[PDB]
Amino acid sequence: GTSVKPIFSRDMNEAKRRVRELYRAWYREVPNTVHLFQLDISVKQGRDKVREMFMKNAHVTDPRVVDLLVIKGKMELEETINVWKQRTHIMRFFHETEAPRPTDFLSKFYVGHDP
Amino acid sequence: ELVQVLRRGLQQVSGHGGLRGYLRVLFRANDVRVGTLVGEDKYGNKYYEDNKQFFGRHRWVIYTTEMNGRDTFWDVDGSMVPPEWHRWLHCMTDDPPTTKPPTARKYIWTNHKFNVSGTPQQYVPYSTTRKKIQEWVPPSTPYK
Amino acid sequence: SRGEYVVAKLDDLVNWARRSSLWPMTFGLACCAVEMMHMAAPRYDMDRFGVVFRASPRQSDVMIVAGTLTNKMAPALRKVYDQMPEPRYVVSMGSCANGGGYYHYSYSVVRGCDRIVPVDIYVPGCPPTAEALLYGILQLQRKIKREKRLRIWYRR
Amino acid sequence: TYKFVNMREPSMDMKSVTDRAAQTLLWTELVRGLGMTLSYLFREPATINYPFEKGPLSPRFRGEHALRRYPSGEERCIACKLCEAVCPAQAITIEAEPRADGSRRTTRYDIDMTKCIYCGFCQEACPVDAIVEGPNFEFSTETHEELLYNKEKLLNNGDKWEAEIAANIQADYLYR
Amino acid sequence: QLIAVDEKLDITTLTGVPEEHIKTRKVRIFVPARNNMQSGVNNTKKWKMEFDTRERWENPLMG
Amino acid sequence: TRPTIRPRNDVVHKQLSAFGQYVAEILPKYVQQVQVSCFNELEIFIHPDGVIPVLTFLRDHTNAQFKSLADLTAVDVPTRQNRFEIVYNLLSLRFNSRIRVKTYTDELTPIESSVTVYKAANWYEREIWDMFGVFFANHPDLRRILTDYGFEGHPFRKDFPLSGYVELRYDDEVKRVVAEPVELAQEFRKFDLNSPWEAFPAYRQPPE
Amino acid sequence: LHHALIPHGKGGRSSVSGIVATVFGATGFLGRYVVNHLGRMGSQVIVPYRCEPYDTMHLRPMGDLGQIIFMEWNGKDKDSIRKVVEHSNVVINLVGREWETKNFDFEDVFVKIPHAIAQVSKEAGVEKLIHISHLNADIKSPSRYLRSKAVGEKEVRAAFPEATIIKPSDIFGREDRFLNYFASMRWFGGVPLISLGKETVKQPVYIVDVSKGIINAIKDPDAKGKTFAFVGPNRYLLFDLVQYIFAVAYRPFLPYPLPHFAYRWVGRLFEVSPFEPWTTRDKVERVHMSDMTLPHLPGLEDLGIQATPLELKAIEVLRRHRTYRWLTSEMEDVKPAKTVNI
Amino acid sequence: GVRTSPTGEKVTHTGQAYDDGDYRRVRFSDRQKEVNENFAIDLIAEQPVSEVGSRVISCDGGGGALGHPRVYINLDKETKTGTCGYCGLQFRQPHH
Ligand SMILES: CCCCCCCCCCCCCCCCC[C@@H](O)O[C@H](CO[C@H](O)CCCCCCCCCCCCCCC)COP(=O)(O)OCC[N+](C)(C)C
Ligand SMILES: CCCCCCCC/C=C\CCCCCCCC(=O)O[C@H](COC(=O)CCCCCCC/C=C/CCCCCCCC)COP(=O)(O)OCCN
Ligand SMILES: NC(=O)C1=CN([C@@H]2O[C@H](COP(=O)(O)OP(=O)(O)OC[C@H]3O[C@@H](n4cnc5c(N)ncnc54)[C@H](OP(=O)(O)O)[C@@H]3O)[C@@H](O)[C@H]2O)C=CC1
Ligand SMILES: C=C(C)[C@H]1Cc2c(ccc3c2O[C@@H]2COc4cc(OC)c(OC)cc4[C@@H]2C3=O)O1
Ligand code: SF4
Ligand code: SF4
Ligand code: SF4
Ligand SMILES: [Zn+2]
Repeated sequence: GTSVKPIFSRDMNEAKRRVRELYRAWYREVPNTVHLFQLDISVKQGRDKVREMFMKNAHVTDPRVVDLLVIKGKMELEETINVWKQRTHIMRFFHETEAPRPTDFLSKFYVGHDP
Repeated sequence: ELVQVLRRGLQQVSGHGGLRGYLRVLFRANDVRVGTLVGEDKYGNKYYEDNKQFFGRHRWVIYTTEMNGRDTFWDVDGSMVPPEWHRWLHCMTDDPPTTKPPTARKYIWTNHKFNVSGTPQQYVPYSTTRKKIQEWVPPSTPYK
Repeated sequence: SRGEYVVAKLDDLVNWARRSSLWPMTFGLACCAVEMMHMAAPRYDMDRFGVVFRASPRQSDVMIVAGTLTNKMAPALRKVYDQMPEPRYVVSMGSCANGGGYYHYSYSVVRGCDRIVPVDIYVPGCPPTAEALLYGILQLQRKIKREKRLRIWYRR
Repeated sequence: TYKFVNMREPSMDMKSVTDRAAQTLLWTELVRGLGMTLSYLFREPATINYPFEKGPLSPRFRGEHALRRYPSGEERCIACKLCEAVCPAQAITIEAEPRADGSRRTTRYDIDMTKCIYCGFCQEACPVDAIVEGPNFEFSTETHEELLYNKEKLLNNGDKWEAEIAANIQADYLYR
Repeated sequence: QLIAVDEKLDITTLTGVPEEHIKTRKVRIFVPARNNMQSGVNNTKKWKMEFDTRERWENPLMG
Repeated sequence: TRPTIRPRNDVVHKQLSAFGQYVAEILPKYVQQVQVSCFNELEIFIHPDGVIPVLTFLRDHTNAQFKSLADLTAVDVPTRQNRFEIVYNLLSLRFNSRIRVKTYTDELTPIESSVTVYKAANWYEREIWDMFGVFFANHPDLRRILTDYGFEGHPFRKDFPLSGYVELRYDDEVKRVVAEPVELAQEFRKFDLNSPWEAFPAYRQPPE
Repeated sequence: LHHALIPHGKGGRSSVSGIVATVFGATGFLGRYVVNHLGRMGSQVIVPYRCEPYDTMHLRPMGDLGQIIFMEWNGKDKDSIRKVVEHSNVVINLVGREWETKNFDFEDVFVKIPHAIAQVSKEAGVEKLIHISHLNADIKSPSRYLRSKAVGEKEVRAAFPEATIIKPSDIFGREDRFLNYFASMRWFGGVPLISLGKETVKQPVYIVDVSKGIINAIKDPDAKGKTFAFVGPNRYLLFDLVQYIFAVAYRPFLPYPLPHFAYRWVGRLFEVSPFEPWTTRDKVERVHMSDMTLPHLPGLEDLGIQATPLELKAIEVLRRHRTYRWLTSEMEDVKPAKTVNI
Repeated sequence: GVRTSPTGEKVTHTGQAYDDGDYRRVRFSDRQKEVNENFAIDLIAEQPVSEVGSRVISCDGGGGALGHPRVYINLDKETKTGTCGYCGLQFRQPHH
């Protein structure tokens, strides 16, 4: 029951199919992105980052949430392909000027009060 | 006629105190008009009017060549005008400070300062409040 | 020394030419640009100081940031700043450009354009009047007068 | 109640046709435009000789902020914080404590001039005419830090501009 | 058409909040206490959600 | 009651009430509520499934003729199970009138795009999607319109913080503009202004 | 720690790191990166400059409001050094010129100025001093640059016993002289190399690695009196290095041997330029001298830095040196050069 | 009522002067420190106490609408003087 209306997919199988299609499109786009934006990363780095972004949301079990995630990923792909994005936008995925924040207890205790 | 305009030009060069004063005003303000001296400044600026000029060109100041410490023969700016002549010059009032002096207070600056930005006299912001948390001072004597 | 006198005179001549011929990029972001227009209008007539607008960043000496700089716009401002040949100057005009102003606490506003580019003159106001912007421009001219590149080079 | 801006029909008579042919071939309206520009060439320009000549202003003009005093030299501000509450840009920062003589006075009074929108709401809100927007507008700085005003800077502005500020207030307070 | 989703509602991956501000945060859900300086009770009618207090420090300039 | 109080207009109030009754009778399938505000504004609260029929009726009916879409927006009310309130404002030139149509949705439920009914909606629906995250089905080209490229989250939502989560600055080492977690030199100061004494008795709620 | 100097915040732009640093030589290649890394964390940075203030403009956006303070200084004046190090707990020295000017020889910039800085900062109570010398610093080296570096290193150690001395080797970066210098040679036609560059081994180090190493050495309590050597992860023969540089830039590589005396004569001819020389005799000596191996000194991995290989950062320096035809070529297309490691 | 700290820095009306070990003093080197020289506490301490022949006096700071809100000061205590909470002026009844 729970009486919900879908966006595109009726169960997780169709949602997974759409996820795979979007992943294929991003995988094909990465080399062109590296060429056009004149990025100093490799194609391997770009595809690894695409996989990491996809795996960030691997725990989702709602087909509607997956449909919205695919819609957002398609929005980002359309944005990248048309060059609406600049090199700064593409490089924002890699956080190159962010100092690594530690995760163990002792370093956090040393730096400050935040957990 | 044209000849009367030329005569106006010659009386304009004659009216600035000779050829060298004419050249001084031309190279100092890029203007050679003659107006009635409304007044002078305690810093040397002179203030003139000419009510026959259109609104905007009917009041002007010939700045001093020597402000507080700096040479202002070429380097002048609008911040050198003191507040009373500032009120008259920007047409906030019709009455000059000579005929309508401002009210006297003992905390008002007796010496106007110009824009001191980019100069060792510039303003540097800082916190004006005192310390909030006081730390414990350990005793100066050994504990054993 | 004769060499020091020569470099001082050449320094003055170059400084004089640059201050006299300041070409700002035709570039406006928001409300402040309107007052910029009023600086070019008959009443003030910036052209009489040798100050003429030119659209191309390659033919520009000064960038006037006249308006809010949002996050979406910051890369473009940085890009057209980088395409200015040197020497180049930046005049920050208005509260928005100076520090964010009315939109300082926004998710989409850069809190001051000096985070993106180096700024020479900060013109306060919201908007600054055309007269205040003209005062800032003449202050930039005075600052250019004080530069001594040749004297510094000779001393090296 | 409306009028038409482009609903007029051209006359078809031979005289009208010949006049339009003369307009087309001999460029009469273009000479009209040339005449208009030539007319403007011989007018007096509306330019003013800045900085020698200034633009007109009003007693209500909003400029650089200043903190004022009573004629005794005592500060007017009592740290009610109404200016800090009303400020739409949150440009005012205030800290207060009892003075050594028990007076209610500020220990911190900052205005961030790069946050300020120069609306004048604070001088409306002030119940003792302590904070004002003075007449000055020529205070461009070379660094951002010079535009972060503390209490000393604002008290200095008041001391420097009191003569004109009081005369401006006298000319406008009956409209307030 | 209805698809009968069975799972608990979860929108974290769509909100765009960084994960640090999703996992390490604690919210308080409460009806605010009446201000003891006054007798009006109109500020004690609705429920409030507010986050835990984090570090505040002093700006080196201007304090 | 004369000089400082806004005057009333009962004729327009009656006309709008009658027309609201008219609309409700014609479309019982979707119309849930009809209201006439005290300053003579007519609002029709409908079911989401009736977005396209209702508007179409209101655009094409001879007695309606609201051929112009003045505005379309969303309001976020977190306490409601359906978070978002979709508001259409329509103007009729033939009858010199205005109408408001309201519906509701939540985060995961699409609304039918009304570009077919009104061409003006395109950018309005894009803006609602960008600011609130409400998806519109069968939209010709749905993408962000106001926010920066790659911006995560929806700013107009009540939960989103006023200054957001990231800021921008130019970094010389990478020679480009970078996005970093927001740090503020001065925190926005939250004011508590609400008076503890009730202002308007006419709106008092039952004590539950 | 003097409560005002207690670290606060999340280590960002508006935070307080507890560092107050005076960076001599901040208007150079390494100085901009050092000031950027200091201002990222919210440090108070004092920049002494003798150049035209225009030339410091690029350092203005590196800090928050009030976090970067610019002050005029004179290298021959010790009252000026006192003025600029009075309130700092860290002093970093990056002063150095590749060529010798009329008013400053190598011994002035590498012995007198570093010693004066060390003496005055020790007198003023500065807690930490970081000095930069070269990896190849030596008392009897053929280059007077390196002889002066070694003498100044000893002088600094004598004037500030707890100073951290860092010895990098051929920093490469966008503004780096080293990658650019080889790139510059293409205009002439042929690349002149002594012995065809088959008798020289280089171990270049990335600029960001050196800046991070300096920053970490500041925050390291046990790096006080230590001496570090900052070197890259790979060693190359000069011939292979220049060939790789020309392959990344997509320029035709035409190397030819040039005898030592001819190259010295060319350097002397280029030395008479009143402006920045294209090359000098000292530069010719330093280019064709193999990088030393100092396994007994702590390295970047002792400061927590993983050295960046040149293969990963060469394109960001050399894409500017390409023509329009090859401007969009990817990074992994150039077949990394041959390393002579052990 | 200006006075310098042992470091040579002027002390403001607020009383804040940077401590000897405070690095922030570096912001004033090669520049100056803004200090307002007219101390209000000292200037109000010079005004003469006004003697009035009534138990309750009124103060509005002078200037009518240009002063402060009008307040009424009780003058029954003879061990002290009535002080305006807005302007700082002092009032007393003729005593002894
Ligand atoms: C054969 C020739 C080859 C070379 C040709 C080059 C062109 C010849 C040089 C022409 C020079 C003319 C420019 C100098 C004019 C100066 C104008 C003067 O008014 O400037 C004053 C100051 O003068 C400058 O400080 C010095 C200018 C000249 C310096 C020396 C010039 C020496 C020229 C030598 C030529 C060498 C050529 C080398 C290449 C062969 C200050 O004015 P300023 O403050 O702005 O005014 C502001 C506006 N106000 C006044 C209304 C407020
Ligand atoms: C007995 C036998 C004699 C032989 C015959 C002699 C008599 C000839 C009579 C006709 C002569 C006419 C000559 C003019 C040629 C051009 C006329 C023309 O038709 O051009 C216009 C357009 O020409 C222009 O108006 C030019 C536009 C740009 C104007 C720029 C500045 C205007 C000129 C300023 C003054 C010119 C001064 C010139 C003389 C300088 C001295 C050397 C047509 O364009 P439209 O109006 O759009 O209509 C056509 C399509 N429907
Ligand atoms: N490959 C490399 O880059 C290596 C560098 N090093 C050392 O690291 C340090 C940084 O090098 P790098 O950034 O490349 O050097 P740069 O030439 O880029 O910059 C040197 C800085 O020192 C200043 N300076 C030079 N001479 C004087 C002087 N006589 N008086 C005052 N200031 C002066 C310069 O100021 P101004 O802007 O006024 O000229 C400049 O800011 C140097 O000491 C260098 O010897 C060591 C090993 C390798
Ligand atoms: C060139 C002259 C004589 C005037 C006109 C002018 C400027 C400077 C800048 C601009 C400009 O006009 C263009 C076109 O019209 C607007 C209208 C704008 O808003 C009304 C606006 O705000 C950013 C910007 C612009 C352009 C703009 O940047 O000086
Ligand atoms: S500073 Fe004021 S006038 Fe200028 S762009 Fe911003 S809001 Fe508009
Ligand atoms: S003028 Fe307006 S923005 Fe500025 S301080 Fe006053 S109230 Fe705030
Ligand atoms: S300036 Fe006026 S409004 Fe602001 S705190 Fe002082 S008395 Fe109150
Ligand atoms: Zn009083």
